[PDB]
Amino acid sequence: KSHRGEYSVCDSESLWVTDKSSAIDIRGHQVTVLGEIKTGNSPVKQYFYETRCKEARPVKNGCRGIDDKHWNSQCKTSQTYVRALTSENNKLVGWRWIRIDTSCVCALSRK
Amino acid sequence: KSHRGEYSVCDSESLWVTDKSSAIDIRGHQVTVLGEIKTGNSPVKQYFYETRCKEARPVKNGCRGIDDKHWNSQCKTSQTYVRALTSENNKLVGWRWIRIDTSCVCALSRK
Amino acid sequence: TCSTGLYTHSGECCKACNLGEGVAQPCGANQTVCEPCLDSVTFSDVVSATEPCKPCTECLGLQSMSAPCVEADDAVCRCAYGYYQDEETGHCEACSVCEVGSGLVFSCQDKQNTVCEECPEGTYSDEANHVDPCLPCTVCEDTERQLRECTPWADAECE
Amino acid sequence: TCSTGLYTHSGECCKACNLGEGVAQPCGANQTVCEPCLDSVTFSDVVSATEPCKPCTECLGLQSMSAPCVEADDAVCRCAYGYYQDEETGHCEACSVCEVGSGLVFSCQDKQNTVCEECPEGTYSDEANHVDPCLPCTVCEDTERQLRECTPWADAECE
Ligand SMILES: *[C@@H]1O[C@H](CO)[C@@H](O)[C@H](O)[C@H]1NC(C)=O
Ligand SMILES: *[C@@H]1O[C@H](CO)[C@@H](O)[C@H](O)[C@H]1NC(C)=O
Repeated sequence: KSHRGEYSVCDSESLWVTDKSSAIDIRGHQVTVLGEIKTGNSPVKQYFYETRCKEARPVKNGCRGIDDKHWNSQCKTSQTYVRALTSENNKLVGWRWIRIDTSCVCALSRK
Repeated sequence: KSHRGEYSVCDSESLWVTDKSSAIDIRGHQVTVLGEIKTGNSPVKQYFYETRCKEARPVKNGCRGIDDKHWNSQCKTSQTYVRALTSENNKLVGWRWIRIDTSCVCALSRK
Repeated sequence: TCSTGLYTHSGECCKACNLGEGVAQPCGANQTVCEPCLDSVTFSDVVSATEPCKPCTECLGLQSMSAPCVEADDAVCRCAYGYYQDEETGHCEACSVCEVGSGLVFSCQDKQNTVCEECPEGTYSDEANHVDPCLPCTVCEDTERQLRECTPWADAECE
Repeated sequence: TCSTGLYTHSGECCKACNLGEGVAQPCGANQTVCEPCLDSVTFSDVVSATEPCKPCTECLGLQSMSAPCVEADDAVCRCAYGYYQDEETGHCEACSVCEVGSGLVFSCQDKQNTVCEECPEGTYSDEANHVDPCLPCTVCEDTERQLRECTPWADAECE
């Protein structure tokens, strides 16, 4: 996870998400997410390793360590793209790039 | 993501990585990353969507918006786990969770 | 069936190749053969009985790929980092910088050039780039004594 | 071949089911039959001519999963967020908190309990948790007059 001497500005948590049934792909459409992947022999279960913010405001005003005198701040969960075996209206099964939660980052705004 | 009246503390960049051949899996072993994935059968190419820090120091001291008077700071690329078709010493083809670069986050330390 | 005829697009006879497939052999005397397009080399975004799989387009130059050429879609290229797609032409200029004394408001990204402001008071910007907002002036505690007062182009200096 | 015999583990005769596979039928009369273990439900982390695929272990209670059960490896459980594996016992206590006036040094890790410090001067901690370091005191600029001076347990407060 992390190390010693330092702290995060924003805190995250991770989880294995096993029941995702629809996501938005890179073309911005809505796609169904298959629950497994057919291999030669045994099918493999399709699930995802996701990570998100513990909270929007770790300390009083927002992100840890920010000059809160001069900025508002917030921990926002960000998404990234991962490949997934998917179908669209049950009809074009294949791999597509989808958005999932992957980190927690700090966003600033001026006071 | 995008932006409106807000700025990131750390700046990141994305890219498609098409030539990754080996990685460290979740059990901490070194594995080989296959170039493709057998399907019904047109094979789909294996490649990855990665994101890392643009730099370590967006502004003078480290991350944007930190009270640099009282904290050191630094933008660090962080990794997360993604599934890949892989083999170990050429022998056990199958899916395994691997570490790839996925975001850019700020790490604090006290002066 | 279609003995030697070709009665075409929706015209039932000859089969079309659906999305993700292109024609390998046309309606000859025999009927149409489809073959799957090759992920990230070839795509077919059309349902057609004459169209072969098409080669993936390459994002070159001042462009980056933001969506990969896949079996049913060409790649989507977008103008790369540091550039925007200037409508009032085809091409893509470098993102303007917020000069010294000025800093970011709206980032430079799509059809949209950097939008800068001149730093308001108690802020400064001492670089010229398209990614830093105006930064707040260092104020100085009783304990230290500042040389330089803060100016829109440079932070106060202290000790 | 092994007509009715069974000469076993590395003794060549009977075949062994490799990693990721389990025995469906042993050396009975016939040769041993392997079937593949089912990703995330069953696993076999052993080469054997007797062992069926084993059921995936469940991380329960004070435990989370940190590596999914896969065809050749049981799940790996670790102590959940907010707990650590306490050597001197089997299980896992709650991470100690850095009380008011104290803040984080080393995070509450795996076998490692929170390590705190009492806040050094010009820093405070007005909360009791296991994730905040001591924060620096708000100083009050020439303009403002603070009431409360900073204390290890509470920031200076200002107008
Ligand atoms: C025309 O179609 C049939 C059916 O697919 C094929 O087997 C045959 O070989 C084709 N014509 C010839 C004689 O090559
Ligand atoms: C013994 O082994 C053979 C080889 O697979 C199998 O097909 C046969 O059915 C077995 N004997 C019987 C009658 O069960």
